[PDB]
Amino acid sequence: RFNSSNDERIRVTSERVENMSMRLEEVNEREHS
Amino acid sequence: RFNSSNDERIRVTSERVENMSMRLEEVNEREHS
Repeated sequence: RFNSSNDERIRVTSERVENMSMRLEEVNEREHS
Repeated sequence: RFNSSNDERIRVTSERVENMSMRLEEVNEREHS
């Protein structure tokens, strides 16, 4: 019940979005062509 | 308390998703191969 509530499901999404944005910016800045 | 509320945690996620979508579209449309 704790892991399926709206608050945790928003917090996990926010953290994963932040990490994904950081990795995507790293990928796009480090192009080789 | 302000930075951990649901409203800010949704707004930040929306803005970062917008930026990530723009950058990913730029990456996909512009390819060397």
